[PDB]
Amino acid sequence: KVTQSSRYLVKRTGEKVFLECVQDMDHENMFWYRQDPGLGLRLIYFSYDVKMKEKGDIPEGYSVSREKKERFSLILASASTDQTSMYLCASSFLGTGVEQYFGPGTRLTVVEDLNKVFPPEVALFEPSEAEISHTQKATLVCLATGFYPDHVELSWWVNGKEVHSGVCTDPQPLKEQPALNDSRYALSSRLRVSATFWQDPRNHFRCQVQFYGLSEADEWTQDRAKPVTQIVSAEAWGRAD
Amino acid sequence: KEVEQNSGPLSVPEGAIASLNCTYSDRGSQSFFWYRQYSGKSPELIMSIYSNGDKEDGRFTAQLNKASQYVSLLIRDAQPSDSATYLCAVSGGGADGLTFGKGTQVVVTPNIQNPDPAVYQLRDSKSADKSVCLFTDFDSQTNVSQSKDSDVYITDKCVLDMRSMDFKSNSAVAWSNKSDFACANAFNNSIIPEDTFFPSP
Amino acid sequence: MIQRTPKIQVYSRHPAENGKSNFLNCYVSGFHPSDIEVDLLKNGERIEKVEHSDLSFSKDWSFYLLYYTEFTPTEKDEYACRVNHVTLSQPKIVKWDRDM
Amino acid sequence: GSHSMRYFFTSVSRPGRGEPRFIAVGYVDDTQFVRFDSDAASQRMEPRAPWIEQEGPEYWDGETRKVKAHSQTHRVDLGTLRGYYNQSEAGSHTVQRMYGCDVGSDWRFLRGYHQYAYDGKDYIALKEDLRSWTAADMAAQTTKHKWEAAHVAEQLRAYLEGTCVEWLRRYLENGKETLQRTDAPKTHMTHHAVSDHEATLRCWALSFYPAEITLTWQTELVETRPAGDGTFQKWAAVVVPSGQEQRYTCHVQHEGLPKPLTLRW
Amino acid sequence: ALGIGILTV
Repeated sequence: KVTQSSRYLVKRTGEKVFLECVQDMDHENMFWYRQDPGLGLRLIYFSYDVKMKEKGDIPEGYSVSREKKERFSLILASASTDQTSMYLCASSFLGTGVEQYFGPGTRLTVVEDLNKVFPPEVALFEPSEAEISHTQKATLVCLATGFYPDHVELSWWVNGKEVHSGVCTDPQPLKEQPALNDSRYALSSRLRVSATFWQDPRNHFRCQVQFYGLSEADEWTQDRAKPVTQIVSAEAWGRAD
Repeated sequence: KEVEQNSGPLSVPEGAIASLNCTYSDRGSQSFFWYRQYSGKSPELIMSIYSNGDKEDGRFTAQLNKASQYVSLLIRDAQPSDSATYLCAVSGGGADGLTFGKGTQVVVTPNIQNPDPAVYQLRDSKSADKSVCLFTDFDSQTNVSQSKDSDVYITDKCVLDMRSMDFKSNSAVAWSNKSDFACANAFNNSIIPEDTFFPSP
Repeated sequence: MIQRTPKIQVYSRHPAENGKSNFLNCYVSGFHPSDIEVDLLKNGERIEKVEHSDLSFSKDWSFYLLYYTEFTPTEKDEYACRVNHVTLSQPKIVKWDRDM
Repeated sequence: GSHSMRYFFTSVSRPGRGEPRFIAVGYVDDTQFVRFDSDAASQRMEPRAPWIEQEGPEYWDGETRKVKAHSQTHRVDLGTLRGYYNQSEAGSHTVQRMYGCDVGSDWRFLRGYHQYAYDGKDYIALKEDLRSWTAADMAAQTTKHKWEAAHVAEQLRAYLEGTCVEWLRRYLENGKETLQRTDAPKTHMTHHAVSDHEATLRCWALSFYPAEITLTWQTELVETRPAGDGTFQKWAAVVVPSGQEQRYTCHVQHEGLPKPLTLRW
Repeated sequence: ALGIGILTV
């Protein structure tokens, strides 16, 4: 189908940014969008054939490149903070009344300075006595806090294996100070098990958080760990009453 | 000449029918599309329609009425997997652009047959004396409102499905960094049943 | 990819009456490709201003074209249609016949 | 009686000149109502019948935009068809595709069609169902899988059975005085001798509309040909034994004649 | 009026 060259991105203001989009569906048309809360998709540029381009709804700040039929480059010429958004590539066959298909999106965030980038701290909280006794069920809560940007993927691991039943992570990563444009973010998730399973000390529970931050090469000068793309986990074992 | 659709979030009981609608300004238009977009994923084409009338594909029913510039999508059994934003799209005729709707969100809420509302204290498995407060097991009609205080965090209600069982339940988590916050008063400023369980000694 | 030679009819819009202006027609159809030259003649000579309909084709994909020029038929003036096409090796000249 | 709306597109590559030529013509029954030629001043879809001239600016943008789409398509097509057939850019090729819908006296749906040619030869066609394709050879079979993947027949069926019929009706209505007229054949016979003893009878049908006509003798039949004003001419003719002219008769059936004419000499 | 479903070969 369709691939975009990147999935999350963190870039300083003024950095020029390359987003790539690749289609192997012999499609002749290619379109780049932004998507933003409350606005919806806005078309930046499109291309109906090679070496052609036409400005979309909002072309300011952006340039595109289409040297190849399967490849439609979007360039952000000097990155501003209002260029933080979800970026979607799309493609379709040329013709009348044809349908487009989207890429997976790229999530790009632009900061005034890279020192605002922070990895999450992960902690996880054990089921209540109360809940056990009341309903024969046990809920693990997981809490990922102080990360920037909102670029995480939470997943639960039970005895070394990823699980889905009884899980639900918050769809919206939440703003710790909704005022600031550069505030840190937090996110919770829940894993519910039968009480017996929790009360078994042989069971291992992991709250895993994949953070997407800086590369292993960016300029970093300050007294703290380079806020790199990394995994942060928290653990708990079954309570042996 | 825009495309317009009804406003989100539309709330739909599991088993019930979700009604998504759409109007377009250009009477000459000839292709019509429905996209499903889950949270932070790309839109997925789920339905295309071209002639006046009804078109069926599994649990989806689309209808097109050209006289009225009116497009509909029905989702018949509203299952949990069905919550997402549904986008309306029309062929723009111009070099294959589409005009898109702004989106309608659908929250398909579970049938909680035997509710038992509760708030519980849950402690950090690590030594840190830290604590989180869990409201859970309420019926889907209750609503949990964003925190009226600034240093107190409360989440959206979240549906979890325990499939080894046949169980589903809503919950929300709340926490604060001030040591003068407790779970007695964590969830006032919300619809909360009077019978909701608060454990003691 | 196969070629077809054009059929040609040469006629007048209205019944032929000596002295009354009329339109002279050369109708070429059944040929492929569409690239064809058609000229209208008077006593051997190309008529300056000839018009033609828009390219169209039949259920069997072969083209047709109407070429017309205003003309006044007399008893003795020879009129004809001169067609050239990649299927012919020499220009195809058909004389107008009023009887047809 | 019955009615058609039909479009014809022709695209012809021309090596070392420029984007190729594209002609689009659209008919209602036997009358052209629109036109597009890529080589022309306008770069617009243009009226060629009187009644269609009453559609506003938005109809002419609409049709302009769609017709351009179609040219652009057929450009890409020449060249794709080359790839499939391993031919170089040095040869001139054509791509042709007609489509449209039929209706009866009541103006209900009758048949639909959509057909495509490369260099004069059948390439791929809709079936009459509107749901399936006949492919001529193995390259057309690439196209078919392409158009199945893309649900093209679903689209075409919605058009053929839908928009197509509704727009034809409208044309038929806004142009009743010219499209629902029926010009009955002005009829006569000529006689010519040849080296004896035989004579040629020639049965004429002139300035009739529509073009469907049928000329029958008790043998040459030129093809129905336009007179240039909107009407049609045809003739039929037999070589018959000199002096025996009363044995023969010519029957002219046509939509404009309350009853079949019959001719003597 | 023209139609949909015209797509590249």
